[PDB]
Amino acid sequence: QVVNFGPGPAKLPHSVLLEIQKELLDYKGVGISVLEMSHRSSDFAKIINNTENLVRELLAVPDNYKVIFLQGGGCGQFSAVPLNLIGLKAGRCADYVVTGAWSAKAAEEAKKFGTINIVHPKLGSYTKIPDPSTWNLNPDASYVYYCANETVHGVEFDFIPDVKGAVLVCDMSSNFLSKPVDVSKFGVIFAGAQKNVGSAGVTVVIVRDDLLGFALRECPSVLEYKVQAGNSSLYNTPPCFSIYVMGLVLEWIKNNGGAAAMEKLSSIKSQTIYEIIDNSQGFYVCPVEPQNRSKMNIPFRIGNAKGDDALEKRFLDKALELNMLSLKGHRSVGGIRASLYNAVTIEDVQKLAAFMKKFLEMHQL
Amino acid sequence: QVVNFGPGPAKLPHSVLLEIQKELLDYKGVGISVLEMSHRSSDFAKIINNTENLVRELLAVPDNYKVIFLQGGGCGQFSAVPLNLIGLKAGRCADYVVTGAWSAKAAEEAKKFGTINIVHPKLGSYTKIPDPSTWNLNPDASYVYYCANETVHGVEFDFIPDVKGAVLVCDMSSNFLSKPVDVSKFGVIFAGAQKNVGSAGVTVVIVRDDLLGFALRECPSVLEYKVQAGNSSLYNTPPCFSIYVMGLVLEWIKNNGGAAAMEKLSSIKSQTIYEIIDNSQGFYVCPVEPQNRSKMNIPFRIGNAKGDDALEKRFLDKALELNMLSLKGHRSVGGIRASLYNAVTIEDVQKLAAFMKKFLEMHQL
Repeated sequence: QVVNFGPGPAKLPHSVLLEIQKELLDYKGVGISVLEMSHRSSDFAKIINNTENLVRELLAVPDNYKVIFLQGGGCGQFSAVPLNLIGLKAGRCADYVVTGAWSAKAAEEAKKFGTINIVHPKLGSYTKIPDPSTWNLNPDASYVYYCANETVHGVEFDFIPDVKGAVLVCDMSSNFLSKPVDVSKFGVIFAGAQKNVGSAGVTVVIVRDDLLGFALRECPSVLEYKVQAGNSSLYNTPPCFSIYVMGLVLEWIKNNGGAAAMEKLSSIKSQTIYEIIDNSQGFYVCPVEPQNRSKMNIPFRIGNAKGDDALEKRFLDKALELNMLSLKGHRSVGGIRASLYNAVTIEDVQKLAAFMKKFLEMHQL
Repeated sequence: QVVNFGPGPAKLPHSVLLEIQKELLDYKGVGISVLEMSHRSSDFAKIINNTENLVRELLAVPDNYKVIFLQGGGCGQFSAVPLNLIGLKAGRCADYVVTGAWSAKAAEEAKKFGTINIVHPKLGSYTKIPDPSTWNLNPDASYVYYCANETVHGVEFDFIPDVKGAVLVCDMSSNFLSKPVDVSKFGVIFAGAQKNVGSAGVTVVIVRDDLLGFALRECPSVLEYKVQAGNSSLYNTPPCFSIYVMGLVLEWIKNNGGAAAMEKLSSIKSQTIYEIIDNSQGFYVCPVEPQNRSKMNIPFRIGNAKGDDALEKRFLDKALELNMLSLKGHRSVGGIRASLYNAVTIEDVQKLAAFMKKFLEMHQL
């Protein structure tokens, strides 16, 4: 019955958790657990190769791109991206687009490795994507960074920005494989697996193969793109079980229609919630401009623009009573947040939709 | 019927794999998998705190020591230790003890962050520990680094070396919680979970609380001891499932007598194999001096000291027919290597003992 609206780590498909359970003591007959499996064995080589192929297949990754699986999460890439790329041009400058909490954290972290310049004026509220025409781009910048989907504020790019030919780095942790992606436009894409593509413990990084070999001296070898691509992500012991779980979710996505189907399913899901908000007559307020609304994370308030705390606690308390978990908004924003990642089914959103309507039908004045 | 002598990732207790399997879909009745569990939930807080408590209990870690769980494996700490500690003193020097392959790698990685002086002359063969009284120690070095147990060459410290008051850092990946440890004599202890206390994906680090706040600017935030100790290993998403698995293994060690019992069980196991080698009349050759022989990894050759390729293939071939996995020595050394970590039972070792005895009785000249 439990409906898991978790923001990350999130819900995994039930069929995947069933297979992990039944294979847990004897993976496909070899007689051991994946938790016991050597990363140098023929069996795990087949696991990590199939996981990489699915990333290339589902996203249509061109052959001039490496696909490596690192540790440290997305916040690790907040340091791995500058350590690997900020020396690409001698100036060691990088231009950053800050559309929410995770772009801000990444921009601040990069200040530890070079001079970071935010290309747009500071926004009073994380409610819109600054028009790319307003971007003040440095022609000598080593790269340009932006976050595809801001998990805390629900601001998402439905376009790949024009960065005047500079190398493009994109944080796609919260919408990875929720839609097709023109990988050819990017220099580095990274995404933590714990939102749309697996369990916590592994990060997928897609790097253009000529962007290796610019890493700083202080870059840890386990986080250097050049080192890990040359060892097929096996420079040291990889998160074997996380990569095994990730490949199963990737297989689940492929059986369900790939990135194209995920885009359609995430449209039906997000539209179901935005439809309640847009016709709520101010009872639900979503502050994001409609043309930048995320299809993965829908944060909103109850009552008014700043939110009525008394009504929102009653919403969450009744929501928890119905076994709908992790609907509380992020600590820094409060309010409500619904995360509708790939594993969240339509029936799961249909339960949330029915509850929001009955709650609105009981408290609108 | 599989006997798993893996070097890391290694064997987990059958009891632990059963509980992980039973609760994989509905952990302790909360309705979700740990793979789906949020790191901000009350449920995960119980897990990671109990995991931290068990490390403190089983090792008797003093209160002035932080216990943190990081990503990146042991090779991750090969960079995190210099980044966090090489700047204790302004010289940015560090003394390293190279007793095998893993201390050799850590010494080379540290050269990326400072001037590294290896305290002793090159050994020519990794068969002994250089005498600590002959160690050329730098009084202005920031710390002294050594690997307690060399997994590839089978050289293990049965003592804590006197570094004349320097901050002592130790790589205990391959013998962590195989014996009691006087933590007070160390500044930093770290260990990858996959060898003796769990599954790959998480690394435990024990740091004295006065050694924080010396990290270099280039240290990634997810690898900075101060940042991660201040957030109780929750600066970003931790390897939740790997920390969950480790807590069950630690609970298993506690139920089986703690570190004190692990030490004596490790003696029974290693003595069973080392005596077979010592009475083999040269049919089995272990080149490590007996006073430095590892109790965790026993590498040896068959036929003669340099190795009989024909006999070693049949040994590994017949061992595979009998479902004894991962007995092949490391790629860099060849020969045979038997890993006898905590979950490897005396019953497991007796199968290796009987087979080694029968192979000697059938090919000794």
